[PDB]
Parts: sequence; C-alpha cells; structure tokens
Amino acid sequence: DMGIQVMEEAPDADDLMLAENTADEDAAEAAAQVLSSVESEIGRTTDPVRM
Amino acid sequence: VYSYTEKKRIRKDFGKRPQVLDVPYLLSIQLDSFQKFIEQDPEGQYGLEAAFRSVFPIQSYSGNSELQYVSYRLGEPVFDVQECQIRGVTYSAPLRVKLRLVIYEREAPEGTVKDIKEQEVYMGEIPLMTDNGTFVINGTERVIVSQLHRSPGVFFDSDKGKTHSSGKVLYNARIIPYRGSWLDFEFDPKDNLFVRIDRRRKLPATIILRALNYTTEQILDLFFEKVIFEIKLQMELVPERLRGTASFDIEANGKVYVEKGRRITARHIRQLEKDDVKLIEVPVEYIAGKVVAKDYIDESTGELICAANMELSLDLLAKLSQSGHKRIETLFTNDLDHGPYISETLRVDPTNDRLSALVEIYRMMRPGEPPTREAAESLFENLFFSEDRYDLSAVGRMKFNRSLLREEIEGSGILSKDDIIDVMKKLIDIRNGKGEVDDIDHLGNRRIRSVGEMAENQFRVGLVRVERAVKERLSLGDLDTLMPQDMINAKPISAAVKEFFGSSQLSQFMDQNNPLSEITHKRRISALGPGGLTRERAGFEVRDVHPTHYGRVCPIETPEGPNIGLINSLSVYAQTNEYGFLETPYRKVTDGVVTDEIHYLSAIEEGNYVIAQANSNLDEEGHFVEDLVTCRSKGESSLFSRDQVDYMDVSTQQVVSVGASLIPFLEHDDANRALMGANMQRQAVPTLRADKPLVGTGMERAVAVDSGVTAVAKRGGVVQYVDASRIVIKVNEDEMYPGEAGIDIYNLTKYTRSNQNTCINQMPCVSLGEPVERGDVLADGPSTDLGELALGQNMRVAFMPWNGYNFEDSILVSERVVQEDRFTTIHIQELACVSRDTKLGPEEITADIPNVGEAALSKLDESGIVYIGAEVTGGDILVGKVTPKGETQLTPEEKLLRAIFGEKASDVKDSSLRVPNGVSGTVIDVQVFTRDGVEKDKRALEIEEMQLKQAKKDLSEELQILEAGLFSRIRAVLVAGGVEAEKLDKLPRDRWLELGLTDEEKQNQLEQLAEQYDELKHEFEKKLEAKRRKITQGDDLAPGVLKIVKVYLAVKRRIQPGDKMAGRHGNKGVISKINPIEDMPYDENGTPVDIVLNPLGVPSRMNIGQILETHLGMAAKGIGDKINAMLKQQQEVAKLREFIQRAYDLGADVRQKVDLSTFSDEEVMRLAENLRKGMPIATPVFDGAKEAEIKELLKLGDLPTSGQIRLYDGRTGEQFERPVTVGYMYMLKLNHLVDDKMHARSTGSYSLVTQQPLGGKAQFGGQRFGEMEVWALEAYGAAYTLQEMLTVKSDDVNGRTKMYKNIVDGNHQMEPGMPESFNVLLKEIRSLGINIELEDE
Amino acid sequence: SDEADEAYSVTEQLTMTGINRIRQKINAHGIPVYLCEACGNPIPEARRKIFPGVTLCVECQAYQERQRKHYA
Amino acid sequence: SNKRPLKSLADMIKGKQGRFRQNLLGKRVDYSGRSVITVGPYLRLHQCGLPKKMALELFKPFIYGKLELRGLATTIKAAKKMVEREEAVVWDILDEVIREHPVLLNRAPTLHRLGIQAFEPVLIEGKAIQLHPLVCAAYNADFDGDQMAVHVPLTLEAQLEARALMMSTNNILSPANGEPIIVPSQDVVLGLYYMTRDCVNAKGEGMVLTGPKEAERLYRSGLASLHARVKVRITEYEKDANGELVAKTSLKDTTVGRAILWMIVPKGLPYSIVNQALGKKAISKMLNTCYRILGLKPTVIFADQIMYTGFAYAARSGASVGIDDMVIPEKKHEIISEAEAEVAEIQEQFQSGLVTAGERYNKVIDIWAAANDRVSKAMMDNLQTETVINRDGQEEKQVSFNSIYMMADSGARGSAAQIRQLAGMRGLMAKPDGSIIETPITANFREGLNVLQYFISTHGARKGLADTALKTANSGY
Ligand SMILES: [Mg+2]
Ligand SMILES: [Zn+2]
Repeated sequence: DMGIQVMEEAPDADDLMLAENTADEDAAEAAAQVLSSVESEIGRTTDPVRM
Repeated sequence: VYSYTEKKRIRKDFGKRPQVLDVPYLLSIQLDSFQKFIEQDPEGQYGLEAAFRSVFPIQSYSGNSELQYVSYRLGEPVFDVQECQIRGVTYSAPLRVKLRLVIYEREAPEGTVKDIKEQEVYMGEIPLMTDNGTFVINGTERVIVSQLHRSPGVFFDSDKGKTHSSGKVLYNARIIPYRGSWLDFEFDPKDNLFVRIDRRRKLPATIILRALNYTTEQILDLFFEKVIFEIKLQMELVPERLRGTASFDIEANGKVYVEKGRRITARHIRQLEKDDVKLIEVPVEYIAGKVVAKDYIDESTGELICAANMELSLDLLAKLSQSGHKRIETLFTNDLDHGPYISETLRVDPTNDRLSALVEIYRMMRPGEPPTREAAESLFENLFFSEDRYDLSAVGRMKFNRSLLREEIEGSGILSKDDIIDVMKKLIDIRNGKGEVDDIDHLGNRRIRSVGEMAENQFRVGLVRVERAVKERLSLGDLDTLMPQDMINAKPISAAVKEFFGSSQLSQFMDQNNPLSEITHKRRISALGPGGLTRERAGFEVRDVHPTHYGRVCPIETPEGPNIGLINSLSVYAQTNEYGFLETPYRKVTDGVVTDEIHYLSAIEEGNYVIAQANSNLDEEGHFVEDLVTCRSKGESSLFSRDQVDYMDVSTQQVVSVGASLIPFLEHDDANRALMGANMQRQAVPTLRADKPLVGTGMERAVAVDSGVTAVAKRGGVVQYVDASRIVIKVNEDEMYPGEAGIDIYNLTKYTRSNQNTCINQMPCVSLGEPVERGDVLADGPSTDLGELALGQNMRVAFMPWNGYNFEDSILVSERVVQEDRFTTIHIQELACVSRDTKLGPEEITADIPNVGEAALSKLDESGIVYIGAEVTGGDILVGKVTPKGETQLTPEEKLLRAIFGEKASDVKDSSLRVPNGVSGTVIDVQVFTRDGVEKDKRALEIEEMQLKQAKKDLSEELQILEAGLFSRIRAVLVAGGVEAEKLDKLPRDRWLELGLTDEEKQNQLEQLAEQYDELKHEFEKKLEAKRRKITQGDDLAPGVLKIVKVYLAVKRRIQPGDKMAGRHGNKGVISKINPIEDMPYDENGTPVDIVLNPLGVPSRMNIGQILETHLGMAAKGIGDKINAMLKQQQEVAKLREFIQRAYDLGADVRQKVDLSTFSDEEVMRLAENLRKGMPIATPVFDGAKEAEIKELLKLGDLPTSGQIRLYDGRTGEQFERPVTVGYMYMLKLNHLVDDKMHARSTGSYSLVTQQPLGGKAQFGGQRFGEMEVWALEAYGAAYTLQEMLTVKSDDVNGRTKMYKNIVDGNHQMEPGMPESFNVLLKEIRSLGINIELEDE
Repeated sequence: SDEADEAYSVTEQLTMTGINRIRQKINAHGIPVYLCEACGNPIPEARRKIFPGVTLCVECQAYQERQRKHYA
Repeated sequence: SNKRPLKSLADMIKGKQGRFRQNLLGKRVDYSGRSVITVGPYLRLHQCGLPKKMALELFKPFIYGKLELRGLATTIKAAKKMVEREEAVVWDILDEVIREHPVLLNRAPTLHRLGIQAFEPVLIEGKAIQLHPLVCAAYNADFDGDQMAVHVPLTLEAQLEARALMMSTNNILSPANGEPIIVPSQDVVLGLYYMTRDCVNAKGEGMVLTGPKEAERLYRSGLASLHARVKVRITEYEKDANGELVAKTSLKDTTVGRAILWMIVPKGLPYSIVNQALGKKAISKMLNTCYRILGLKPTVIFADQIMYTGFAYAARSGASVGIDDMVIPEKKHEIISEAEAEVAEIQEQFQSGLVTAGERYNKVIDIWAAANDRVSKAMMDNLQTETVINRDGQEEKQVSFNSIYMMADSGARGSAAQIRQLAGMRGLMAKPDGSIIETPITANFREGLNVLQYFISTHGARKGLADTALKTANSGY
C-alpha cells in the first residue's frame, strides 16, 4: 500500500517507467506508522480462531 | 521398386540429398507414452505398476493388518469409440485390481497370519486412448498435449545486472529437488556468498559448511590455494599465479627477473618458468595484505597468535618470526581470477562451529522456538540427508551429476557434503570467469511429460487418497468378514483421473480441421499447464528460440499472438529420452567416413560434440568432399576439418516440424512468413473433392497415412469387393495366420461430424480385383487424395493489380472457381432438442403445435420430428416441442380479441427446436434418446427397428463374407491328400464341415477350419444378442430430461466474398470479388486466370517461395497438359513412355530414379491418366528444386523460361503491358468463413442482472461499445450519439422500448431517462454504509 | 499491418542498434598513442596498425574485458 | 464452494469486472453488428457497402414503420411477417429507408477518433462489408480478414452528428497533424508512378499533342505509349488574385501519362504538380496543396479521382513480379571473398595474440556489416538503372522499369532494405538478447538459405514477433 509492490521477480526496466505510481502520501504516513510499530508487538494476530 | 498404390501417381522429386533415416511414426509420443502407463510392467517402474507399488502394501495401525496389492487388469469397455461418441460418454476401461488382506495375531508380527483374504476390487475407470492418440472423454475427442517443465537438478543463473545499481551481476545456484527443500546459494553485491534454504532469510554460505562439520582451516583448504611464504621473508613461487600490473617487481638469486611497477606479462612469466624460479624474496610490507591460512599459536603458553582467515599484518609477521616460524600459509586471493569470497563470507559469518551453525539454521527455519543441540541437528539432517524427506529423482541425480561434470549418471537421491561443496565451487567458478550460467530455455533443463506420466501422477494422487481411508479402516476393529471390497470405493480414485482428462488445460479438443491439424496438435509441446510456467509470469524468458532447439523443436511452427514460443511443435525426428529429455538422431561419423548407424543426442550431450551439416556433400565411401566442413560446435557454427567432425544431421528436414515441412521452397521465405503459413495450413477446411499439391515435398503421403484419416491395408491381397461404405480384402495366402478365415473388412467412415462441424468422410480408392500390399491406403480420408495430404486446390494464379480489387490483401476470384465447386465445403452441425420435466409437468415432442399453421408442420412426421431427407431453411421446425405453462391473465383487448374471435388460450408454449438463421442444409440424420421412464414415440421405435436391422445385417453380412472366404480356404485345403476337387462342390457347402479326407493333419485342418467357422457362428450370435440389448436398452440421460432429439444438419458452404483464402507461404487474403470468367485476364490461348493477386505483397513480405512455387506449378501443369494432349490424341505408349520418362529424370543428380521401361503397358496408361491434370512435383524442405531446374522443366513444356507470359484484359481485350507472372499456386480455404462471422441485431435478448443486450452471435448479441469508442465519440462532438449508445441502445430499460415504439411510429426522438447500470451502482453503494443520492434538479 | 510487418520493423531496429553499437566500439580513426595507458608498455606496431588508436596492450585489454564481462 | 474468494460489494464496484470499468462505459449495444470487410474500390469516400442482410436486420424498426405507413402492412405483425419472408417490397423499403442514413463503422483498437466514421450505406449482395480503400489508413485495416462493427444512429440528432461531424468526407486530416489522412496507398501510387514516369524512346516520341484529351485519345487507341515525351498544350488556372482564377495556356514537355492525368486535377493547382514521377510523397503533397488552395470539396473529388485513375492505370500497367526481377549483382561473391579474407586475416592475428577475443569479435562484426553495405549498394546500383535505345541509335541509361525496384522506388511498397534481403545478402542477425551472431547470412531469398542460416534468422524473427504480439496487448495504455 506504501506502495512498493512486493513481487517475486525483479521488474523489467520498462516496467518501472510504465507502472503507474500511486498513491502518496497520507496512506504513506499511515502505512509507515503501522510498520514501525508492528515490529515491536510480537503476539499480534488477526484470525478469530487463533484468538 | 514402387508400391502398387505408388505407381498410380508418382510425384517427381527433386532433392538431390539421399535420405538415410526414414521418417518415424509421427504419433510415437502419445502412443508410446500411454503404452508405458497402462501396461503390465513386470519389473514395475512404469505406469500403473509403479503407482500401485508406491502406495501398497498398506500396513494397519500397529501392524495388525496388511492390505497387499496383488495385480491389476483393465476390464474391457462397455462401448467402443463410435458407440461412445453416439451415446455420449468417456471410452474407458474398468481397472479391476486383485488385492489381498492379511491379518496378524499376537506374537507373530511378521509371524503366521491368522487369515488372508483375496478379492478383485474395482477402482475407477481409466479412459482408453484410441489408435490415433486421442481420447473420448464426454463423447468428444480430446488430445492431451505434452508438457515441457523444468527438471530437478542444479541451475546456475544470474540477474545479469538488472538488480543492482552498479550493474554488478549476482550469480545464484539453485538445487531444485524432486521433493524437498530448495537449497539456494547466491552472491551479495559485496560478493559475499549467502545461502537460503526455502526462499527464507539469507544466511552466510559457510554457515552451512560449518553445519556439515567443517572448520575454517578445512574450508580454506577446500576453496583456496595456499601461497606459502617461508623463512628472510622468502616466497615460494608458482609462476602461473603472477599473471599480472604486478605488485613487487620480481627477483631471484640477486641478478634480476623483472623490474617493478610495470605490469607482469607472458614473456616474463615465460622467463620465470624457464629459469626454474621456485623461491624468490618479497619485503616485509608485501606480506601485509595477504590473509593467514590456518591456526598459528605460541608454544610458550599454547596461546593463539593468529587464527585462520585472519588478516596478516607486520606485527603478527614479527610475532610469528620470533616464534621460530619458518612457514606461513596465505590465501591466494587474486582479484580477477581467484577471487576471495569464502574469506569475506567467513568474516560476515557470525557462527564458528557445527553447534552454533545448526542453531542458526534452526532459528531461520523454525523461528522463535528455543533451539536445542538435538532438535537443531535433527532438523538439519532431515533437511537434505534423510531419505524420506529429500529426493533427487533419477532425472534429478542424472542432471546433478552431469551438470557438475561428473561421470556418474546414476547415484543417490539425497544430497551429501560433496554435492554441496561441488555446487559451491561451481558457483564461485562461474563468478571467477571459468564457466557460464545455465540458459533457462535450454532444452537440457526442461523435460517433457505426456499422457502416460501426467495420468500416472493423477493415479498416484488417487492412491494416496485411498491410503488414508484404508489405514484408518484397518485402525478400527480390523474384524473378520471385512474384505477388500468394502474398504475401497472407486469414486475418489477415479475422481482425479476424470477431473484431469476432462477438466485440464492439457486435455483439449483435438483440432480436426484436416489431417495435418491433428498430426500437429498431437505432436505439440506446451510450456503452460499445471506444473509449468503461467502466461503472466513467463517472459521474455522462454518465448525465445534457443540453439538447443535444433532438431528438437520446430523454430518456425508456433502460434503468433498471446503465446509465441509457449507452444512449440515437436520436430520431425525428435524423440524422448529414457529420462524424458528431447533428443534427435545423428549419423555417427568415424574418422572421415560418414558411418551409417545413428545415435540420438539430447541438448546436454549435443554441445560438446562437433556436428556436421546435413547439406554436406560426400564421396561414395562416406568421406566428405570439402576439407573444411561447416558444423555447429557447442553454441556456434564454424568450419571444422573433416577429421574433427563426430556426428552429422540425419536429414535436411530434421530441424522443422511436420507442419512447416509441407511448405515448398521454405528456404526462400522469411521465417515469420513460414510461421504464418504453417499456422494457416492448420486451418484449411477440406474441400468437396480433394486435389493434391502440384508442388509438394514428399511429406504429404506420410502425414496422410500416419494420421487416422485414410484406411490403410493390414495385409496384401486382392480387393474382393468395393463399395462406397466398405472394402473387403482377400489376403495373399502368405499372410493368412493359418487359423484365420482369410478376408478382412474395412468399413469406411461416411459423412460424420468432426469437432469443427466439417464432414469426415472416407472414399474408396481401390477397385474390384486390384492388388494391394500392406501399408497401401484403401480409403482416402477427409482432405487426402490417393494417399497424399491434399489441403486445398491448385489454382491458375496471376500476379498483377487489376483495378483495386485485390488491394490490401484481397483476392480476385473467378466465377469459374465458384462453378467447379473447387472450394465448396460440406459442414455438419448437430442441433439438440431436450425435453425435460418442468415444475408444471413434462414437455412433449408432439406435432400438435400451437399457432403455427400447418405449413411449418409439413416436414414433421407424426411423432413431431423432421424426416431424414428434408432440406430445411432458417426458421423451419426440426422438432416440435410444446411446453406447459400457466394462464397469465391476458390483458383487456386481448381478452376482447379472443372473445371476438373465440380463439381460446393455448396454455402451452411453443418452445420447439427450429433451424438457426441463415443455415440451409439437408437433415442427414436424427438420433433419439428416451430415458427409461419415458416409453417411446413412433419415430423412436422406427429408428430402433432400423438400427436393429442394420446391426443384424452388418453382423450377418460380415459373417457370410467371412464364411465364403473360409470355405474358399477350406476348398483350397481340400485339393489333395484326401482330396475332392470335382465332387467337393457337389455336396452342399454345409456338408463340408463334415467333409471326409484321409487321416492326416489336413483332415485335421478341415475339421479345425470347420469348428472355427462354428466359432464365427456362435460369437456372431452373442454379438447380435449384445447388440440388441444395447440398441434396445434405455438411456442414462441427465437428471430431469425426458428425452433428447438430435438432428444433424448438413450444409454446403460455397466460396463467396469475405471468405478467406490463403497460400502455404503466409500469403493470406480475403475474396473481394467473384469475377465473371469473361471479365478475367486471359492469355493468348483463351484461358482465363482463376485468381488474381497483388504483386505488392511479395517484396515487403519476403516470401518469394510463392513465386518459385507459381513457376514450378506452371512447369508441372505444362508437363501434365502436354501429357493430356498426347493422351487425348491417343498417342501410343511409345510416345507416352518416351516423354514421361524424359520428364521423370530432370535436374542435376536428383536422388530419385524411375524407369518406365520396367513398367507394364497398362501401368503407364494409368500413370499417364493420373499425370494428365498435372505432374505432381516434390521439393524437400531445404533440399528442393533449384531455379535452373524450374527453368529446364519449363523448357520441357513449351512455356517460357522467364515464367512471365503476356496477358489480355477481359473487358477490353487489350494486352497488358510488361507481361505478368501466371502459374499454379496451391490455395487453401481457411476455416474463417464469412457466414460464421457476419452477425447483426436490431433488438433481441437482454441479460438478466445487467439489462444489456446479450453477448455473442449465438445469443444474437450486441456489439461492445467500449471505453475507447467512447473517447472517439467524445473527440467528435457526438453528444447525442454517445447518450443513446449508452442509454437507449444499451441499458435504459424504459427508454429502449420507447425508442422502438417511436422508430416504428416514424418519430426519431429519444427520451433517455437513466441507465440501469447507474441504478445498480447507486443501489450497490447504498447497500454499503454510504448514503448516495440525487439532489433536487 | 499483417502482424509480421511490425515484427519485421522490430527485428530491423534490434539488429541495427546492435550492429551500430558494436561498430562504435571500434573507434578506428584515432591518435598514435604509442604506449599503454595501463602499464606504459610498448603497444607493439602490429596492434597499432590493426587498431589505429588503441589505448591498452592486449594483456590489459583482455584483463579489462574479463571485468566488463562480469560487470562494473 | 471453490478455492477462490467470494465477490463482495467493494468487489461489485471496483475491478475491471466491477461496475465502473466495463458496465458503466463499455456496454453491449443494440442496432449493431459486425462482419468481414472487403475492398469495394468503386465506392466514394462517403459510402460503405452494407450487406442486404445486415441492413435488413439493423434497420428493422424503421422498415416496420415504413410498411405500416405506406399501407403495405396492415399492422406491425403483418410487417413483421413480410420482412420475415423477405418479400419483394421489403427491398424497396430498404432502399428508401437507408437512403440518407449513415452507419458508423468502427474497428476494434480505436486508437483515435478516426476509428469511427459515418458512411452512407450502399446495399450489396453477400455478407462482407465493403470499405473504401482510402479509409484503411485511418482504420488501420487491411483486407486479410479484419472485421468491422457497424452501428446505426437512431435519432435525428445522431443522424446529423454522423452526417455533419463524423462523415468520412469531413475527416480527412490527421487530428494529430493537419496532413491529409487520405493518402493513396499501394496500387494507387504504383499506378500514378507507372503512368507519370517517362522512358527515353517509346511510341510517339516528340509529337506535339493539342492537349490532354488528345494525349488520352492517342494512348487509348494505342498510337502512343504512356511514357513518351511529347510537347503538350496545357491550360492551367492559377488563383493569383483576390481568388480570381486567371487562366494561362502554354506548351509543356511531359509524358503522355502526365497529361492524361492532368485531366483529373482541379483548376487551382499548378502544372508542376504532375510533371514529375509522382511517387508516394508526391501524391500526398499533391492532395495537400489541393487542400491548401481549394478546400475540402475539390479535395474529396480529387482523392476519389486519384484512386480511380491509379487503380485503372495500375491494372493496365500489368506490373507483375517475377524471379528474374531479383537481379543479384555479379560482384557479390567478389565482395564476399574479400570480406571472408579479411575475417580470416583478423582471426590469424588474434590467434597470434595480436588482439583479444572481444576485440576480434568487434572487428569481424564490423567487417561483415561493411561487406553487407557494399553488396547492398552494388545490387541497388545494378537494379536502379537500365540501358535503352534511342532516337539517334546510341545506348542511353534511364531509370529501371524493373518491377521490384519500381515498387520500392514509387513508394508503393517495399524499400531498399527488403530489396537487399531479396537479392543482396541478408547480413548479420541478432539474438533476443541484442547480441549479434557473427556468422552472417551470405545468402538472399532469390537464392536460398540452408538449414543453419534459416535457423539463425529464426532468433530475431521470433523475438520481433513476440514483441509485436505483446505490444498489441497494451496497445492503448
Ligand atoms: Mg488484418
Ligand atoms: Zn599494456
């Protein structure tokens, strides 16, 4: 969402130029402020079954 | 010597190269592969035996019970392929498997079993592949394409500089197992070797070398060379090391060897090695940059002065020197060649020993959990060296050993320490410049699956599913009376095979357009499918042709469009390895002599040899004639001496596929034109009457025979009886198989429907009392001609503009081609009327139809079905069906209407089956299927009695033909030795199975043949009984359907504008005019040109093959017309023999030879009559006719050598200036017809959820006016055009009806309202928590 | 367009750009340097007659070719 | 009941399967239909041959209204049955309804707004749509199986938007750049080039014709040849004024075809417009100056007359293509021997350590490119001229009437590079990586390639086709 588009293989040189870039930057700040905090709490979970 | 069906018409053959390996059976892939699968492997390693041995013997919970696999067999099917296609099922066989259950008591684990039980349980049905490599899965005929997937083994690949900014390439090596974890090594941009285990977190690569219980001294012993200094400060020297830019100058013995600063060179290396310089001296400062090699301690305290892999500085030099240290070992870490990588990796490497390394591995694999010594060691050993969790298969170990360049093709299945250390050395060597990466599209990394292996995998999946249930059921109770029939239900074993053969990307409808299309579709390799790459992730990687494709995959043939290079076709002589890797044959070359025997080489072996070219001239003793012969070594082609060459191509054709081997003069076409020409030859629908190519190659007979379209003899003999439906052959007595009756019958496949609605129909070729030999074709299949592949017709084409009528790619066809019905194709299509039971009652196939007024019901018989023989048009009622319904309260004025006319309501819809629009054929056939509940109607009992009489007549007629043949053979047995030759015919034929004869083994023969005819009688009887049972038994129709009536409309499509003709050289077009024959160009003899073409197409599209073919067809037709003139004036066979034999030996040293001198005088008249239309000509693919032989063959006729004659205009009759090229090009009607495309719609059906017009021509749909068309409309000002394309013509349900009412009212105005798409959008936003609304206007 | 004519244009551009890159790498017209810019050695006469305007002897040239083979 | 997620409200709106993407703009539309386009070279720029069956389906409500208006059908049901039987008066009603009623022709990749144009339907037999030749450039449509979708404007306002706005005779200039988009393509330019192209000694040399009528009457009776330099009396009208159009007559030196073609050119155009060979750019500039002088009506008329005369005199040209038309130069094997000697010498020097490996690779790639240039130059200088005699009797060189060359040089189709591959040598071939295989194709297509060279060419061929197949996917991003 940042967004950086986590892939499996490296993109081609043209796929960088052609790939539209969206969308800064409020979601940029929100995403970064979540990621900076996620590393601290380890027990965090989302499944209702695990809870 | 010529085959008897070959002397009928001998194709003259250029192609001077003599043929050594004759073309294989083109369908060897499918048939061999499915042979290995369903077949009794005694030493089970293939097919079903391997899967059964892999799941069994199942052993019960605590070993109380054991389910043991005894054997299998395939029960014979219920219906054959024709009956399967009619009835509509998969033609398969039951897999009856004899199993065994043994149960154990206490104190006898392996001890004596309390009891065992034998039983043959039935586990699913496997579909049976027909004699052509095709399956019948749901009545339709599938083909399972071969797959092309990466193999297990070690792969060395780099990012080629894309990843890092500097560009520095980063090489990785991946050990992909068959099953297990993916060990991978890869460089860091700092050139540190890392290792990741399953695409997990990166660890230092030497962490795993410590995990394999090495230390740093051992690692540096493995990866480096020890530059040993001694003691002062003397250096032992390996002169090869200092290649050079040289640090210290060089000196020994004090005089000089080299002065400092200047780069070290090969001359000075020569000087050092020549003067035998072992020990030189370097200063105390040059040793300051090297790296220590091993441990070094002080004896005084036993203290470590320096470990291994530790930087060596002047202080430590002094400290060792004072310790009496004479020896020092340093890493030979050059910068260019012997790069230091393990040194830096051991720097970054935090661990030190096997314990801490194993702990690191454990933390990476199973993270967060507190590790132990034992748990870490167990995880690591279970990674790669426990046999039940890591398997390099036989292929995997072959490729792993061969890729590391070892000579042990066979080996273990688990890794080892050495299999990792060799991988790491090869990685580092690729990084040092010695060695290259692997190519991914290299065909030594990819192997092929086929039906046998994919189906075997699905069967193993089913077997594991069985093993679950059987283990648990032997867990509970294990009680006696529980047998191996209750534990195994056939549904989930057969489920995977059914799902695969029906629902898979590789099970796909065979393309039956013509025989060539089937032959190519079966010899097809696919990179897609479950197990290979996907279309989204491919590349850019494997679309490309690769040098290892020579002889293995056709570089020409592949689809253009969404997947180029993802679907290649197998080459002509390509084969599959033992392991599954493609390979190709080469004639071995001993010293200079080109030996005859041939070895098959795969892309792995084929590199390191030197392989001559197939077009390399040779002496008669097998020597080469050129000193430097052009051959391709590992990747490139250069001139090698004749001594060096090891192998030679088996033929000139061996690089192409069977599709692209049928293009004459393929060498003269741009490669993409060849691609298009092959792909379009796949699409040529068969014309009404076949016509062999005047300019072929000699591949046509092979493609026609090796496909299942033409009925070929099995044994020679005489044609006892011919017919439009059957051929009876009385075998030569040499081939009788003494128990047999003698004669064998071929029943032709008459007008039947292929997958593309074309007509498959076999025509007899032979005639009564004419010999045949085994392998001769009896029945010409669809689009073959006297045994040869004949796709289209050879037309008298002219190349010239002609009035803008062949303008872009158009074609200008003469009316004469439309008259001769040259491109008229019979199409066949089946229309189904399903009567089900609706929730208000069942629907009837009655003829008492609603309102339709006794004319539409004229065709229908009493039961409501059309007659077999009627010619319907679009709209006629094939099957009249009336459906129940409710009242529905007809509005007033409809109430008033029916009250004034008293025409009370029907209550029953007229949902009947009427012919689709635009088709007009004859109803050639009608099949009926009544469920066992529904009784039957008159037409059903009629068709059943007709099929009954046909089945009985077929069985009896076969049996009596066979009885007469067997009585002939018995009478030939009764000619001597207990002989009756003149009274043998006296007593009746039935008083001959009781005939007397002397006491020999030949009265035994008479009694044997008699009791064998008795066998014929009784088995004919059971045949009749089973046939009547099948014909009479009710059908297993889908749930709810009372009965299905299937009409088969046979249409005859004629050539018309908008149809797409096409040549074999990528020249495709579209008929634009059908010119009257007196409007076409003619020559000075009165002969119109059949088709006119644009000369502009040829220069830009560099396919001059169509020009050379037009010239050669002019020559061939000139020869043939000269023959026709002689044959029509009744010139004697002196004249015919002379001229035909003069034309059959033309060209420089052609391989073929014919001598009409050794020819019966009647076999030259037959041959002449077949050469009277034109002399067929062959031109092998890279071997064919040179242009000078075209010119000669033109001089043989009275045609001009130039190939250009002068033409006159049809309408005016004044000669075209600058003569034009007219010859015979062989055109093909592609299956892109103008009435399969022309679609239109004013107002029809509308989709349910989104109220738009339906999509497609079958739904009578509308046209997709999309986003770009909307931009085009906005770029004009057409605001109203857009508002009505979006509102009234699409989606505005209340404005479309008002527009219709207005248009019929003659008031062209729209009140558009609002689209239903936006209403649905508003409701769908409102059904979220958003409240969206339309404000006050 | 025909779908092979555009393919022709693509192939033409590809081969031409490759050909001209490998041509520009030659730099035939040049300066008589007479001595290596890496080791100062005498660039032998034949190498300056073959390639007018060399800057490296064959040893330093092949060295540089190895590195530029890998990358960077 | 699958492996895939369920679709939800947010999914019901978003995504290309959502409402906005392809249900709010891209919709299926009624009163429409597609077929397979053919040439129909007799039409004018404003019409398209509509098949009678598509026309009878699309215009159904209009026809029903007509039959019930004229009394030919009592009610709409009776009219429905009439046009279902396809009686004899439904055809007259079709002619009347269609008379001035444009149809929008649209081809699938609408890259610009010229991928939609209103045409007047001309009813034809068969089932193929007949599309004007000069419109294919706008549509990017060749006649090798492409298809077109026809839509029917339904309102008076949409009829007037098609007629007034999108009619094919209104859009003739590229909206990206005002050059006319009605440039004649390949049979047309080859016709106009063959006719407007003199040779040294044809029939009737140096007659003084009285004017273009007499030159045409002379040519058509066959007394003079289409390129026979004559003095002809030409009256050209020049608006050199406040738009006054003064006439001026003179005696020009032109071929007979130059003057035969002058008969079609409108008034305001000078005479130097047709007095040269008239390849491709000459014709485009001819239309352009006609547009800058005279406007749109004379330019549409001129474009149609140009297409008609180009097709007519190209058919009379008889311009075929033979095998003897690929004149391989005789100095081809000499040049290849010299280049082969140069690569052998460079390989000998490399073996003696005088060069490196990559250095010698560069050298040999350069040697082969240079020899390829010499062969291409030699073949084109052999092909681009021919000898001929003559008034006084001596040989005299003129531009070649070779057919492959005439097609490459008229601009009609082809160019000296494809000509080089046809008769010159093929050259060096690439790989997909962009590297260049240093074993050239010393063969052409008039000769053959052997199995190895035909394999080597496949590399670049498959690379180019794989790219063109994927560029087609995202053609309009
Ligand atoms: Mg097209
Ligand atoms: Zn140097």
